[PDB]
Amino acid sequence: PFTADKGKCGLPEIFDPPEELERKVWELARLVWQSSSVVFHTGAGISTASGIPDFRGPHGVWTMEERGLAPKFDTTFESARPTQTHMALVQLERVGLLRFLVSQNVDGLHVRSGFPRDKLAELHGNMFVEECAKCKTQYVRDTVVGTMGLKATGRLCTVACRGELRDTILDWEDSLPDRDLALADEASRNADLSITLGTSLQIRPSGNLPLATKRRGGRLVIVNLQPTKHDRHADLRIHGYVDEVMTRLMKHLGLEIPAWDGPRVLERALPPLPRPPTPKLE
Ligand SMILES: Nc1ncnc2c1ncn2[C@@H]1O[C@H](COP(=O)(O)OP(=O)(O)OC[C@H]2O[C@H](O)[C@H](O)[C@@H]2O)[C@@H](O)[C@H]1O
Ligand SMILES: c1cncc([C@H]2Nc3ccccc3-n3cccc32)c1
Ligand SMILES: [Zn+2]
Repeated sequence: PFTADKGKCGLPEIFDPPEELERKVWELARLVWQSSSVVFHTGAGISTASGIPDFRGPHGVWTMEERGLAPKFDTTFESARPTQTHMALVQLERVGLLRFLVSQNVDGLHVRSGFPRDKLAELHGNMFVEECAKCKTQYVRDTVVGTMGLKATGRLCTVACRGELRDTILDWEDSLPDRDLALADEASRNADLSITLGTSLQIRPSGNLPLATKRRGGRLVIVNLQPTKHDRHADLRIHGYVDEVMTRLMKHLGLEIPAWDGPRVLERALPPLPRPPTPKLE
């Protein structure tokens, strides 16, 4: 708990130079066009551009602790806005280019961006979400739930119940939520393309799910500034800022990144929207 293994922290960042970065984001578009079933896997790195530090980056939570220094937030969790990345993911799901989204983040931003909860696995929990110990019903709150480690928050269930409401933030010894992990695993096994964004892939089983795609000949793409644990298994590794990678990708796909309306919760995915026709890939 005080000696939980925090993995490798503070590894040097890598930056693909611009022409190589272009070429790789073109190839990623190519793969997205060719695939039947795309699964995205996100970590802390997709929220750094909103002011939330990561864990293992050069100024990440664990990295700074290791050095005796403090992480820095440039926002609260409540005032944080979804990044260009987050909103790109919303659009890709709406046009049917994303089958499923697996996230390690507890920051609540995928939910608050309006991404549909039924195509999202929140493997490590959500700091805005509490859960009734009796009936399992979830409340998505507008402010962060004050506790971590699956503790009673002090509120009760109002289902047509009075069960104890508890946080959904897993501690080190807590096993992952069964529903989310089973769905994430199914999705990753059935995918022909897994794309990891802003994760170092060091936590298991979370960080191992993208490798399940390699199973039936799927492709694996890794987008990350640092090395990751599974770099050697990637078909493509793109070393650059995830917002620059995603904006370029959307531009190749002919998709706009949509406007955020402010915090919103979407339980169930809407009907799919029209999308550009596909290029000929010779
Ligand atoms: N703008 C960016 N663009 C690209 N990559 C980025 C950017 N910002 C950061 N990175 C990369 O983003 C990566 C983030 O890696 P880590 O910080 O391990 O986060 P995790 O989500 O995999 O942590 C897993 C769990 O572990 C914790 O204990 C919690 O439980 C987490 O849920 C780095 O490798 C950065 O170089
Ligand atoms: C996601 C990214 N950076 C930091 C966090 C941590 N923020 C935080 C800040 C203060 C108290 C407790 C927490 N916390 C609990 C789980 C993860 C966090 C989450
Ligand atoms: Zn209940």
